[PDB]
Amino acid sequence: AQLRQFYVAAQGISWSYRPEPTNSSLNLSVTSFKKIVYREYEPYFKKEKPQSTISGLLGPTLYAEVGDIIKVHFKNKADKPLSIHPQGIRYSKLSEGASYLDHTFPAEKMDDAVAPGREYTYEWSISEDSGPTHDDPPCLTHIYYSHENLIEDFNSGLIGPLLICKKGTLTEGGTQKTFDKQIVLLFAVFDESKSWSQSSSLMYTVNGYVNGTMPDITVCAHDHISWHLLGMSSGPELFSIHFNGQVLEQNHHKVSAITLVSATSTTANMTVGPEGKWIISSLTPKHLQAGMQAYIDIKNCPKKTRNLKKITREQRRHMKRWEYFIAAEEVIWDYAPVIPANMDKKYRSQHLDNFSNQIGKHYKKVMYTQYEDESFTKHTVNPNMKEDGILGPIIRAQVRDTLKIVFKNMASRPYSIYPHGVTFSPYEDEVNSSFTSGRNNTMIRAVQPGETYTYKWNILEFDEPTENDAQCLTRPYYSDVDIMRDIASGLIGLLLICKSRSLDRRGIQRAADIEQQAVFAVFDENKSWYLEDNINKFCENPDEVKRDDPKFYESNIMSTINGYVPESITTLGFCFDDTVQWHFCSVGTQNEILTIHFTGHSFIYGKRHEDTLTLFPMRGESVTVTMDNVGTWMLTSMNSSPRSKKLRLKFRDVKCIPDDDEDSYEIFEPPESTVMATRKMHDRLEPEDEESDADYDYQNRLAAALGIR
Amino acid sequence: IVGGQECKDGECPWQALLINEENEGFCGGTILSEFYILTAAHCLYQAKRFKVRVGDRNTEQEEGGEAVHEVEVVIKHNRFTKETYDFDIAVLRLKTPITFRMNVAPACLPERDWAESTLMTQKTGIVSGFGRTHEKGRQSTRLKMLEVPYVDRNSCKLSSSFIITQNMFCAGYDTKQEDACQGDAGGPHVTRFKDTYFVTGIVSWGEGCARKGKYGIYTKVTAFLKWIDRSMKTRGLPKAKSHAPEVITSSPLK
Amino acid sequence: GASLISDRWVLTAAHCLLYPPWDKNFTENDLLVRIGKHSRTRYERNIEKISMLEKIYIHPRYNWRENLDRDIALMKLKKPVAFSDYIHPVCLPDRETAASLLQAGYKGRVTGWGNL
Repeated sequence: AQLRQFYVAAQGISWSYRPEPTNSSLNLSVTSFKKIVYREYEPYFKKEKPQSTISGLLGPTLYAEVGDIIKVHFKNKADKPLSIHPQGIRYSKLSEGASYLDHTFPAEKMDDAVAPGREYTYEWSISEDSGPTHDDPPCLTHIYYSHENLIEDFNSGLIGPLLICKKGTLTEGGTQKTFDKQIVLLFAVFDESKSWSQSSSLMYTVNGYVNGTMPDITVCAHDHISWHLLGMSSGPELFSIHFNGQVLEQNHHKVSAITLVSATSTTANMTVGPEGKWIISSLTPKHLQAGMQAYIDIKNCPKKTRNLKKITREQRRHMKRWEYFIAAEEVIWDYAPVIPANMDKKYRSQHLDNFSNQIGKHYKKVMYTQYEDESFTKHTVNPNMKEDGILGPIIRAQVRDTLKIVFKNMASRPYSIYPHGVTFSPYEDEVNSSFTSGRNNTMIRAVQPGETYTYKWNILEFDEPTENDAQCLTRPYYSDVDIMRDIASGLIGLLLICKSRSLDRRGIQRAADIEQQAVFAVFDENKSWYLEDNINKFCENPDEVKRDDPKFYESNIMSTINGYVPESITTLGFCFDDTVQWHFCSVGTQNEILTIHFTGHSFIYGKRHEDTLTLFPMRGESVTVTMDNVGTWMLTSMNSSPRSKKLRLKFRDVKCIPDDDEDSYEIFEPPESTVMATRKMHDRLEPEDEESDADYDYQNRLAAALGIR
Repeated sequence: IVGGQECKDGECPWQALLINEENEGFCGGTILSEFYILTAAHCLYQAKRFKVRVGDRNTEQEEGGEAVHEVEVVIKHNRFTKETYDFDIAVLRLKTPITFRMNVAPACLPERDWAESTLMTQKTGIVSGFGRTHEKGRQSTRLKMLEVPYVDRNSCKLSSSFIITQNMFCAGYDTKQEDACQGDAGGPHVTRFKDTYFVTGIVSWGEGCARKGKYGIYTKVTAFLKWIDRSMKTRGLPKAKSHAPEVITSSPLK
Repeated sequence: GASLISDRWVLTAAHCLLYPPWDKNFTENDLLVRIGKHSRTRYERNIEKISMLEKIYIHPRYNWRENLDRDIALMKLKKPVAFSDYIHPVCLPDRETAASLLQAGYKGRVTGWGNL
């Protein structure tokens, strides 16, 4: 029943696409266009609000609670009668802000006839059914706009955020009680070419900021912050945003990425950690010709101290001398597998060797592997683990996992390593950070070919996810020196940020099994850094150059899986009692969502049983799937032609009768057979079999939780 | 709601009470034929002696000449975990044969084929037992047999801290009321399939029995066919007609 | 019940020896003590030996008339007994080992039959 009255007035402001407070670059300004944006005013519309620096072209951020009234007052000052169309429920057609053929009374258009210079108060409210009061965040944002012309009521700056939070733990302004900050985000594409002033200026301006000139979000530590995931684009455009280092908690779930469309009503909150300079990686492959970068400036203001314990609470440590050895070698790896099965003649007899006199056999494709000792020449085996190929192998993290990535480059370009959303030490980098301070807190990831560097950091209990989600979260890692070119060169893998199921030094995955992933990255040779090892240097036909032709272009545009461009060597034929965790990923040069249809097969996610799923780039999607089926079918997609006609899968799933291990070949055992000695599922130990952990000979301290109490 | 109703004095034979020579019981058994009684292995191992009496609906009282089924010796099991619980099935080697009476009704032998058709259809079940798995403060003098539903396998490994294999699964209500350690240990969780009766569960204690309203632990004898077959044909024909039929066998149940 | 810290000074409770309202005060003869026993009807000699007390001591802050504030007695044993399987001594902790062990709570072994 609270009165949340606001005074918004739209006007045309010649706002530059770059924050230039100094009049030195105004004579040669590369941006000088008008923008009709929303601007808040005082009662009776006297003086203009100063507005935050983050809200360049964004209007006033409206805030409200449940069961309250919102007598918002608007005064248009542009040129055409605009309106305000929120996302409430109590507002009627007389005050809805939508001008269309309603087939009702003509007097219902009084909310849209707001002439430029006429005041009009909208009598709106909200019902009680707009409050979650559960596992959702205490706020439910909304987007209000003008229903006149969406092509103009957005590119000019006619966008504003509306907040309908929960009455109780919220203050006056949109900030919670236990949280001391309110971070509002906005990522838009102001297409100036399609608006009111038809001027050729197709530029990707995030809130009117180009080349990463967006004002940096800054907040000191020892406090709590709250986010607001908002930002509508011109239409079907998305934004692959990510919060490096600092992990948020969207929908009370510890996540670090969010990529939807049309500004989805979602807010989040988290708790800051140590001081530093983190990154807001706005890595949008389809939106990079203009510029969109941001970072995090975490200082240190000593105000309150939490009970955050560093190590686990007197039961879990597992201090082991296990450092992951990674050497950026240039072993001979090609798009086609070693001796292909389905005969990939398009790459075997054209680019794999000296056939057709194109590239050759000796390549420089660098792959991130994992050795077993300090040799930097052979891993667990001489080749690879087959099940991953050029993709990264199996890496698991736990408390004191000693993630000491002994990286020693030896190719022709300085590389590094960076796991997705991991907090490190002020001494070692392992993250594309610009934090260059003193020698004590310096961090440089530049590892020249020949020099070795170890990124030492102790992953502990403050680096684990929640409890309701899956065990090990999928976080694909990639090089931090380069952004888009190293991914095409085969420098990408996957990391398992698991929960608190640390049993021994390796962490026994309780109620789990093996892992089956699925990657589909479409890249090009021109995107990779080793473009010189194709047609110019590593070449044997200087008279005929395979360029400027569609034949050589599509020969590089390929979708790979486990380092195998045609088809993989393994099948998805599981059996019963397979509590595995399926992972999916599909990075590349795209930005929207990617889907895949499953015929005759389904999965389990969200306490239900869906058929198909939809993954997201940047981050990694994980789901615990139990593969129980008898027969064989296809897993094709429904798109155009280069991604729907050859993206099938041939496998046979059979379980006769339990896990099918009495007359076939599979790495499982029901057992259900003659057991006269020792077989599978025979956990008979002399001291004690199992229970929860192995802190002592019997574990005498009784406090096994799943995080900070 | 169907609560803890007692067993009927008609169609409730599967209750071979395993007691001692004195006035002190321990667990129970399962009636199927005249040469083998399915029960838990901890009934005898790490316990006391063994005294069986079939058709005994009451321990303190007696319904006449009906409870008689003495046992000579007994052995153990190969897959029986002494610390935890896994394939906890033991056979009681009786000494005197007993015919088929009213309170002693036989049952057909199970098979591996009734493993994919009995767990997906009959999502319930009954737990026959005098009440010796949770012998704390609910020792009822009457033979009680409540009804418990079946839950998905993905909710049985977390019911207890011990990781449960395929042999044992859920067989109780949700986390609401007391639905575990029901009846005597080795109690038959027979599920009326279709025109026949096949036992498919043995109640045993894991870490004891306390505040276990989550789920229950009950075995699956459909996979136990290779053990009941190796201990019935390799022993040979009954020499002295159920002596031992036949207790003279190795400890890992042959 | 009682306890034992070594082989001379024996400590026990104070609510079972001194009770003015009950009008029964023992001297240094009617206070026996038995160490090592697993039953009550049985009686051997090769595994245990009956002890005997002769010294008694009261407690300074014996304000049991409020809410029983520190009611622990302490006697003295003069029989030079030994230590075997049925007789096991026990030391005592100090302060240089539990300066911050507040988040614990290790229980003991309080044996006994149906006497309380």
